[PDB]
Amino acid sequence: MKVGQDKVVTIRYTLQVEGEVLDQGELSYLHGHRNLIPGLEEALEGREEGEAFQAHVPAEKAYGPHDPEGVQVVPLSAFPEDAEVVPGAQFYAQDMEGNPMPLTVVAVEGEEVTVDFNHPLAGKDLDFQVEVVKVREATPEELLHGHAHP
Ligand SMILES: C=CC[C@@H]1/C=C(\C)C[C@H](C)C[C@H](OC)[C@H]2O[C@@](O)(C(=O)C(=O)N3CCCC[C@H]3C(=O)O[C@H](/C(C)=C/[C@@H]3CC[C@@H](O)[C@H](OC)C3)[C@H](C)[C@@H](O)CC1=O)[C@H](C)C[C@@H]2OC
Ligand SMILES: [Cl-]
Ligand SMILES: [Mg+2]
Ligand SMILES: [Mg+2]
Ligand SMILES: [Mg+2]
Repeated sequence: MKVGQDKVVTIRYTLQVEGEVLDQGELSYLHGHRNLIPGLEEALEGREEGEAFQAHVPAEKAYGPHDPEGVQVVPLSAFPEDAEVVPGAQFYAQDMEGNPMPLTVVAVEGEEVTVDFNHPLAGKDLDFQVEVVKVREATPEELLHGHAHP
């Protein structure tokens, strides 16, 4: 069975960015419902069960470009009372509506912390080694819920 719309697809993958392995695992996902980054989904379309391949996904088809508006300066007093506020530290946060807006610390100067609200992989090209392990039809329950089930 080939990867396509409304198939549940099981893949084994390794993610590398700029020569460094960032993640590895196995995933089952519902194909064609914006559940995967667009570029990888495009690369998987039409693949047969058992196929293995490499996929270089440009930032634009992955987590998008780095938005300069995402880099902001916030007061140090906004951070958890006894947290370590240093470059690379991550904190969850939300916007003025309530949508998830996690951040990464870029730099600290006195009581001012420069943070980045961009996705950590924004602007990065992603390299995947991928194996298609299984392809099956989605169940009605999966189609109604919009994602794969165990
Ligand atoms: C609770 C339910 C949520 C569910 C949560 C998890 C299973 C927990 C687990 C830690 C998530 C991922 O672990 C599998 C982990 O995988 C990465 O490490 C990774 O290697 C990656 O990039 N992958 C995974 C392998 C397929 C390609 C890509 C992906 O497409 O992943 C998909 C993805 C993020 C798609 C977004 C969806 C929103 C779109 O807007 C965006 O479009 C840009 C693309 C994953 C599979 C989602 O469908 C499933 C979820 O997120 C990300 C670097 C970080 C990501 O952690 C956050
Ligand atoms: Cl899914
Ligand atoms: Mg069909
Ligand atoms: Mg097989
Ligand atoms: Mg100032």
